[PDB]
Amino acid sequence: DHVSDSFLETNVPLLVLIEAAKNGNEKEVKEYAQVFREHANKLIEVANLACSISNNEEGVKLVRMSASQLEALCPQVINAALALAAKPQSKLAQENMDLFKEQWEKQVRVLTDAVDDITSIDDFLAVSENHILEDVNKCVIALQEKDVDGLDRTAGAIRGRAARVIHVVTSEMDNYEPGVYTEKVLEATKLLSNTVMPRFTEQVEAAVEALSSDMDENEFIDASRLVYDGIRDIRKAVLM
Repeated sequence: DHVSDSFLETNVPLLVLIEAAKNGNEKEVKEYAQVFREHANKLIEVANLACSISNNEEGVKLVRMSASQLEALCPQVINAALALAAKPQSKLAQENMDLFKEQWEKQVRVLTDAVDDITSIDDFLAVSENHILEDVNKCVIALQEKDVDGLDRTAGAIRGRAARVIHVVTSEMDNYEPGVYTEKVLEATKLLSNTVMPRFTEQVEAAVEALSSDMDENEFIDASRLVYDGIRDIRKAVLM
């Protein structure tokens, strides 16, 4: 491997590219467009290596796709810049730039987390901690905005990732010689699957119950935060 999120996640070349084009600096635009591209290719090559050594079928598919969409978008982004550099004034040109910027940053993020999910268990558990806590914050928020859809989909994304964590780690422990280490990891996963997730789902269904009908907000927040704690406990246990 030998790569950091720092390299994978950066949109710096993009941002800087957009800055040039923003002020008709045709010179640097062609300079930055080249760094952008070079960065994207390396990102795609790194992603390619991650796959070869990986056994995860679905995990690789995700990386492949995410990597493809980056190839397709790249040219579109550079060109969209040249369209702005030539007409920094063109309101149309500006909009396209940002829209492309969003599309690009979302895929770069998808790619980072995807590559990380197949790099190693700690990486996978680290990504799992971020998505979970972020999904938890969204849930809490969706609940407060009585956004049943948000709550429902977000709580679903949480259950899916936690179930994925539970399977990947329990499965992982199967490769080790049973001991204090492994038993402590399994204790932590069973805590999540047998006690914490159920109560969480219990909270969600009830929240989606009231809302779509004629509750304790702090209860939900506690139940949800607990899902994050069980994930962190699993990760820590696995780091022993």
